Amino acid sequence: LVPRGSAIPAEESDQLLIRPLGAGQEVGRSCIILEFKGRKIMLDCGIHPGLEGMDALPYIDLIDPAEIDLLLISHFHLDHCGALPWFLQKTSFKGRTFMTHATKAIYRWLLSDYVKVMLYTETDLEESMDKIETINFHEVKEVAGIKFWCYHAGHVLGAAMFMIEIAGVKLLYTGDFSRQEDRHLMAAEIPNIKPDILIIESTYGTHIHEKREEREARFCNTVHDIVNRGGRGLIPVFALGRAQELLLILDEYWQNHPELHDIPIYYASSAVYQTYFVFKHISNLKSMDHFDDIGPSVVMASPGMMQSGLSRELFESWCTDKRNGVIIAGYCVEGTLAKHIMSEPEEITTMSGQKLPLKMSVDYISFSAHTDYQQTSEFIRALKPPHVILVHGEQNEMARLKAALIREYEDNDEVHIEVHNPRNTEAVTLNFR
Ligand SMILES: CC(=O)c1ccc(-c2cccc(NC(=O)CCc3cccc4c3[B-](O)(O)OC4)c2)cc1
Ligand SMILES: [Cl-]
Ligand SMILES: [Cl-]
Ligand SMILES: [Fe+3]
Ligand SMILES: [Fe+3]
Repeated sequence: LVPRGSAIPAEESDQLLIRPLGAGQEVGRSCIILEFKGRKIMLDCGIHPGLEGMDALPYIDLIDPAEIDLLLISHFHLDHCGALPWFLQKTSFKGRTFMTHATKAIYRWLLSDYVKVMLYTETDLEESMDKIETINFHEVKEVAGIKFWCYHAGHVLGAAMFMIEIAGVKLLYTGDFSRQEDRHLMAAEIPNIKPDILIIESTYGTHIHEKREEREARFCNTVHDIVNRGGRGLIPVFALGRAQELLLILDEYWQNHPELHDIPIYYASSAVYQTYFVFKHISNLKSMDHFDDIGPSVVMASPGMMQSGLSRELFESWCTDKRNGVIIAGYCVEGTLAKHIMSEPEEITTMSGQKLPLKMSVDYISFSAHTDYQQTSEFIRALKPPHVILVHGEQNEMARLKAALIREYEDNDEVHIEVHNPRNTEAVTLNFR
């Protein structure tokens, strides 16, 4: 392949290798290796939310961490940076690590909360902070002959899509990205600089997102139904990011419905967000012991997939009463309670091992801010990369996305894009002249 940035006799070709260590045909523990002309790069370093202990890590044992020159972190979600203190403090890694300023500012407070609710300690987290360098958007940095820069990804505050250039070959990694304007976030940029290779998430496959006004209306109607029948409504969220969008939606709906003004809405969290929202109907809640659990009410609590913590405790307190209900707004990863209850089980198991009947209502209305097929198709068509590598999607979803994208470029005489869906540990190899 001739790099796009370029009849003369070609010299020898160089091989570029891409290998997922996590998020290959799965969602969770994003960690993708790039190898080219003696440079080695790691893209993201996450944990899997539906696995435990060392099982939740990417397959780092397949590389020599001392050989990695550069580690780029796309955004603050834990399936992209949750393994980072372990990688920085507990391996032979001695390379350079970058994230955007906002990502690092949130990451420090976020993983400390994660530890206090094991791969590493608070000491590991604080001792690894200085090993992380920051980068502004739209600025080139250079490490070991690798040039890189980032574009806005949408999705959450600070989220980046990294473009990488080595010896004239350019690769764009989306991280997680969204092309839908939020109430507080801009949409992801579409680079004018065209990459040879695109590594892109596959979270929603060939699904098309419901219109935002319709999802907001269904979300508000569901909450309204729950509190109107005397129920407590649980909204599990990751501590920061999408939660701020949901709170703005609810606060606006409450202001427009005076018959709801005596019903409280609690945001149970644990602030530079606004540095980088003064609600009229929402109250801050510090812990379960600070909460008068009076019905009816709305409580937005972490974690988003209810694996443990306050959202799990409230779920177990509330699940046996049909008046109550839970509204799940995130992507539900395999192995989590939030995913498990999608099958409508008759009973659930508490953290303490007791069986309880599941009578509260369960509704799924996604606001997870990922790309859908229409957004992903448009993005790829604007860039026309000769090679597209799908990551970060469940196996069936990713296989359908691959098949649909291949069908889009069969009769195209300008370019015949190749689409790859590697399993974890499987290499994609590409030769450049
Ligand atoms: C034991 C316990 O208490 C606990 C265990 C694991 C976690 C944990 C781990 C990974 C991801 C997450 N959750 C997030 O990072 C929030 C964003 C999220 C969540 C689910 C799926 C996806 C994303 B996405 O936007 O980035 O892409 C796919 C949570 C949190 C708490
Ligand atoms: Cl070179
Ligand atoms: Cl191999
Ligand atoms: Fe994310
Ligand atoms: Fe993700």
